Amino acid sequence: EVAAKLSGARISAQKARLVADQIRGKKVGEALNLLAFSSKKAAEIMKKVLESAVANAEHNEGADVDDLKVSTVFVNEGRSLKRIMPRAKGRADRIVKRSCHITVKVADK
Amino acid sequence: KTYTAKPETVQRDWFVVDAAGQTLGRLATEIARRLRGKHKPEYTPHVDTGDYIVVINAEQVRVTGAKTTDKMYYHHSGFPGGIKSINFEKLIAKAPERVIETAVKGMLPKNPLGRDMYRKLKVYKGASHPHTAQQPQELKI
Amino acid sequence: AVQQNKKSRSARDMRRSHDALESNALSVEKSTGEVHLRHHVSPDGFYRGRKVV
Amino acid sequence: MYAVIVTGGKQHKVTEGEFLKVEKLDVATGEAIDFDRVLLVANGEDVKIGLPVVEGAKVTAEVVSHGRHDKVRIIKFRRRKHHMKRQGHRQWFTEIKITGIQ
Amino acid sequence: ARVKRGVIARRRHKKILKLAKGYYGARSRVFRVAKQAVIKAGQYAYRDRRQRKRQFRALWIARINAGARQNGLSYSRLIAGLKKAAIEIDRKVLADLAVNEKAAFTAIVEKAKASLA
RNA sequence: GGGGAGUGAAAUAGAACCUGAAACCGUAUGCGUACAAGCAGUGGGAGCCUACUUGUUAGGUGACUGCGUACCUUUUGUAU
RNA sequence: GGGGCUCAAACCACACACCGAAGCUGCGGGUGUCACGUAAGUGACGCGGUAGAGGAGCGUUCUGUAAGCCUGUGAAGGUG
Ligand SMILES: [Mg+2]
Ligand SMILES: [Mg+2]
Ligand SMILES: [Mg+2]
Ligand SMILES: [Mg+2]
Ligand SMILES: [Mg+2]
Ligand SMILES: [Mg+2]
Ligand SMILES: [Mg+2]
Ligand SMILES: [Mg+2]
Ligand SMILES: [Mg+2]
Ligand SMILES: [Mg+2]
Ligand SMILES: [Mg+2]
Ligand SMILES: [Mg+2]
Ligand SMILES: [Mg+2]
Ligand SMILES: [Mg+2]
Ligand SMILES: [Mg+2]
Ligand SMILES: [Mg+2]
Ligand SMILES: [Mg+2]
Ligand SMILES: [Mg+2]
Repeated sequence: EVAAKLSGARISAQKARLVADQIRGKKVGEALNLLAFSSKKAAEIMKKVLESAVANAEHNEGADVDDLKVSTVFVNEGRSLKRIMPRAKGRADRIVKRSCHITVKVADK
Repeated sequence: KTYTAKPETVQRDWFVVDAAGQTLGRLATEIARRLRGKHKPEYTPHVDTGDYIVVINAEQVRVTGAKTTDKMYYHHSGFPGGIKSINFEKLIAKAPERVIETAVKGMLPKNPLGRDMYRKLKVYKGASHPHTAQQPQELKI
Repeated sequence: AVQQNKKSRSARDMRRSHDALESNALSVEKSTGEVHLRHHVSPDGFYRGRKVV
Repeated sequence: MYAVIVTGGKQHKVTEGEFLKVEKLDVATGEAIDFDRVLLVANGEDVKIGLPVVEGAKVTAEVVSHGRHDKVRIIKFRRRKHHMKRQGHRQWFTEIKITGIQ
Repeated sequence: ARVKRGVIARRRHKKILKLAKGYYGARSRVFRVAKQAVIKAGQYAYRDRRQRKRQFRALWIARINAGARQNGLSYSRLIAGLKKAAIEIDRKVLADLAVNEKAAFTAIVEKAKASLA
């Protein structure tokens, strides 16, 4: 097996859990077709990672792009940037701006 | 340590009761004793070991004194002002089999074992039962 | 108004169980061998085997 | 072959080849112990019980080991009254082994 | 001599959170809830050492009672029958003979009837 | 941003860099839950699982069932 | 308290039997005071407890003993 990462990615964690669960346990032929037509922000980022995990299995190993079945997809959480935003009657409140860590791991078994 | 029964090594039998003049709550205290399993030496409380019962005349049953024209059976419906009542005599011509089931149901635990002891009771308002395959023996002669 | 007790890990995860996805209306073009969506123009410009754009 | 011997203020269901945990008694390890406090002796079907006790019958045992088992806890707490008190306990025992039902 | 208390506070927290594992929810992972559920689970373990002795005694009696009716007595007349003589067999080792050694139990019941009590 | 390759005693020492805990969030593996009412534990306890030294042992789950109205402070008095 | 109860599963006389607490007894441990049997080589009757009075201990950091002793075959920590 070979891996790939994207540590630092502007979409939040919980919004991008809904795309990881859709493809966990499929073959990478049709996994690149669910993400070519999904209408969500996380899907353009996860396909950029899924084709980076394949091109490592072709160059660093001798694994063909056919027998790969995507094994372990998990989305961790990363640093959050803290900012303020004013509200009415003087009181101001605080906004977080989240990110995540994605790790797509394909296996040639 | 003391012996407990096991649910996959249990022996259960088939009894048939004739209610043809029996007093309602004195009949029903002997059904509810033998559904729970107080007549067996290997009685354990947490698992169930009792005998199936078939009752063959749920309309010949007898109550004592002036209770035939009394003894309302109240129950509520959920809606406001939905209290309902029916006495003993008018109920026994509508559904005779539900007189003798609600007397036994209130003499059992209110557990999910009580709901499982209640499924071994099988009453009939007729004169014969569709359990000739199981061949119930007679008790309480 | 506000709550009076916080919601546990169970009653928070049970809410988001009705929330999944699907887009499986895919189709293989007979001529070009290109994958697209059912009743849509293919990303090269073919609909039922005919160039339109 | 099953007897009813009375060891420590309580009696047991002792067979011919039992290991058995008894409360602690004053004898060393390896020595043999007789029991003259048997209450019913059965054999096959041939069972007899005592008038208060059974005459002549003996049970021979010997000590395997000693020890202390299973530390338990005690908490004496009172709500709202500023009082809490703890303590531990490990009870002794004596494991024996039964040879013959005389 | 300034003492900082951040290393001996931790050993006493891990000692609580070890007795309190296997519990539902936040009772097994945060400390201000898991201290209440160790004291409460120690009071129950103190009361139920007494109630253990009451739940088997009430189980031995209800097995002698079922076994001795099948031979032709009750429970309460059997105990008066055995104490006319002195058979001196307790409840733990009568409810063993009721289930397993059923033929030796019948040889006891006939002697309580012969005791005419 | 990663996957190699090289430096180094050691890159899960890679510059947001010694050690790197708790709350919080995940991913795998085992066992239990969709006809059953409550301070969520305790006493008894079926079954299943793993390692065993092959199981009158150990570990993990706990169907079923008896008793059970949190902690502190103020009070003559609090599940309140 | 509920099912249910009519020569009663109600009331009055009456008789035995059983059940029933952490109560008493049995067995096993532990401590307090006094007495002695050089007063532990030792018996007796005691051991619910708030405010409060009396007795006896654990651990942390620094100093003496420390120019000692332990440690790169691996310290302090973190985790089983
Ligand atoms: Mg302003
Ligand atoms: Mg090198
Ligand atoms: Mg490390
Ligand atoms: Mg390092
Ligand atoms: Mg950091
Ligand atoms: Mg250094
Ligand atoms: Mg670091
Ligand atoms: Mg989870
Ligand atoms: Mg509920
Ligand atoms: Mg209820
Ligand atoms: Mg006061
Ligand atoms: Mg309140
Ligand atoms: Mg009379
Ligand atoms: Mg008692
Ligand atoms: Mg006492
Ligand atoms: Mg005291
Ligand atoms: Mg130090
Ligand atoms: Mg270490």
